[PDB]
Amino acid sequence: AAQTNAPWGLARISSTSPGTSTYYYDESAGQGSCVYVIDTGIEASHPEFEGRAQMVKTYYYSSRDGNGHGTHCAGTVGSRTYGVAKKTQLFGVKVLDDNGSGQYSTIIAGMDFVASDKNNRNCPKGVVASLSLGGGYSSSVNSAAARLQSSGVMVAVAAGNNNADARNYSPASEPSVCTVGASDRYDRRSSFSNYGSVLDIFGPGTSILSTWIGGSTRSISGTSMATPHVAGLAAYLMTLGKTTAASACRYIADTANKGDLSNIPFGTVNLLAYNNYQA
Ligand SMILES: [Ca+2]
Ligand SMILES: [Hg+2]
Ligand SMILES: [Hg+2]
Repeated sequence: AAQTNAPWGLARISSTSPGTSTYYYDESAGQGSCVYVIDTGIEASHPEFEGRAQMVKTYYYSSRDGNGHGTHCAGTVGSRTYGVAKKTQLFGVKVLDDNGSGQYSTIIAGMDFVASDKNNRNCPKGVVASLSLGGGYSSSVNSAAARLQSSGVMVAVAAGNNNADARNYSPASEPSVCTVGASDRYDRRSSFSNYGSVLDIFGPGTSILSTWIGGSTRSISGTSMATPHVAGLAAYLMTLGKTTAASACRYIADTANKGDLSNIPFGTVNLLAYNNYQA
């Protein structure tokens, strides 16, 4: 299939070269897989989700996304127009408050929750978890991510927006998970993107158009925007049977666009998510 005039990030992900505008992809579009979006929540009622989204857990008074970025993230994962895996199932887990904040304790609980909950869902093709959040190093937060990963869920997490080494950030510093850095339209590392040996891959994260609360759309930037591209790509490949939850991150890196990025400091991988689609 082909999506003309797609958002830059989607096109990038299906091209060996920057500057294209069509998103090529397999019609299967991730049907059969499930992506948990651990964020501020999801405006499930957004027409872009086509009823493929559901809230399954909140740690606050309401299950609603009063922030928007959670909706944005989910959109990049599997919205009709803005998503990578256009036919995936989305489950929102509200660990962050309407201000976009959350306590380590809550975030951990949210991870333990997905590990369990997945057992009651029908996701024949696999389970993914997308975590566009983080903070200062914590061994417990890291540990929670590792458990989730070991439970059979493909865990994708943002590298952080400090323009620093991701080693001092959690759950970014957890080696067993998939740490995602940001890239811009010109194949440059995103100015704010964290880097370091702990990163596994880069995805598009500068000026990302996607869904927003109130049934609208919005373009924002961050390693937070890149993460969902990877989570989406993972769901997509899983339904294709190319890879499993345990080896997805490595499969993505193996098959990535190599050496295309600029502004990549020595010691950081130079790999860009790539779907390798061939009509
Ligand atoms: Ca890793
Ligand atoms: Hg987000
Ligand atoms: Hg987002």
